[PDB]
Amino acid sequence: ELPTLTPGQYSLVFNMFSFTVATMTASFVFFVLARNNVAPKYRISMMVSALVVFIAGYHYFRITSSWEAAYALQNGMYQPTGELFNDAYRYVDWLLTVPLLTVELVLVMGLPKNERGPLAAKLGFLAALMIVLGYPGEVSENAALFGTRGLWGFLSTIPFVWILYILFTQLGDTIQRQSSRVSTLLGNARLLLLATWGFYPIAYMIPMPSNTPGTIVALQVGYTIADVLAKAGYGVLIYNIAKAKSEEEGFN
Ligand SMILES: CC1=C(/C=C/C(C)=C/C=C/C(C)=C/C=C/C=C(C)/C=C/C=C(C)/C=C/C=C(C)/C=C/[C@H](O)C(C)(C)O[C@@H]2O[C@@H](COC(=O)CCCCCCCCCCCC(C)C)[C@@H](O)[C@H](O)[C@H]2O)C(C)(C)CCC1=O
Ligand SMILES: *C/C=C(C)/C=C/C=C(C)/C=C/C1=C(C)CCCC1(C)C
Repeated sequence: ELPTLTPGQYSLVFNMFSFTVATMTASFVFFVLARNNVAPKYRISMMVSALVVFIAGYHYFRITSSWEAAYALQNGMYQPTGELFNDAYRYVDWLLTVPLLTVELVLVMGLPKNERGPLAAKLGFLAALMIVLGYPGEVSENAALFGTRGLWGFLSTIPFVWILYILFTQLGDTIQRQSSRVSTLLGNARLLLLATWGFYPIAYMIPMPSNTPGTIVALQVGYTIADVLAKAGYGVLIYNIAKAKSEEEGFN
């Protein structure tokens, strides 16, 4: 039973969702169109990045719709309509997009081709498992650290740190081995991943006021900003990495 909202709280969220649907659609066309601005060996990362924002565009379209159908303007206030606001769309969006986000980065990393598929496979499945393990905790009724939410948050953190560990301490021989420009861009993408991905378990723990206007607005706005940055913003960095590499490899 979502709380009644002021026009300002309702509109801030609604426009934020609408902006994200527009931004993901633009990113999809940009990444699709960008396919041909990079060498052939990197067009796969661009198709993966286009898939990521297409899937997020679609889910945010569902999210925007659900938000609107869940409220009605009555006397200068947005009152719950009885229709449920579905939070699952974002969770399903994470399950499908997080593995691809890791594969994208692996493909522009500059690893020898005998190391590329194994790393994409390991990181992609660790990311999927991280989301799977978070599931029981997110649908949990009790937000206790010493309870269901803390248990699954802990289990899910395992594959998460495992991924972070690999990106920050198991690849050095590769990033450092790149030109300054590329090494820099790659370092920035890894850092953007840490910062944006880091937001999610932090928001997960905050509960550890359930449904007051201020808490739903803050959470929806925070998750939406993080999703935009972790997928569209991050995709732009992946694109500039593929581009710079393509130019170095004297490609036209
Ligand atoms: C869930 C749960 C649990 C688990 C909890 C867990 C796992 C919690 C985990 C928390 C985590 C992982 C938190 C992580 C936090 C990470 C943070 C705060 C990272 C901050 C990073 C910062 C401030 C980075 C600054 C980087 C800078 C100034 C870089 C400068 C570059 O060298 C420059 C030269 C400027 O790069 C240029 O800009 C580039 C542009 O890209 C960039 O500038 C890259 C952007 C990267 C910056 C990211 C900052 C985002 C803000 C942080 C938000 C905080 C949120 C986490 C709340 C290129 O355009 C140019 O080509 C390049 O030359 C338990 C407790 C275990 C159990 C219970 C339970 O349930
Ligand atoms: C576009 C969506 C992205 C980048 C989503 C990333 C989500 C995570 C890194 C989620 C992590 C979680 C944990 C590390 C533990 C607690 C439960 C989760 C699923 C919120």
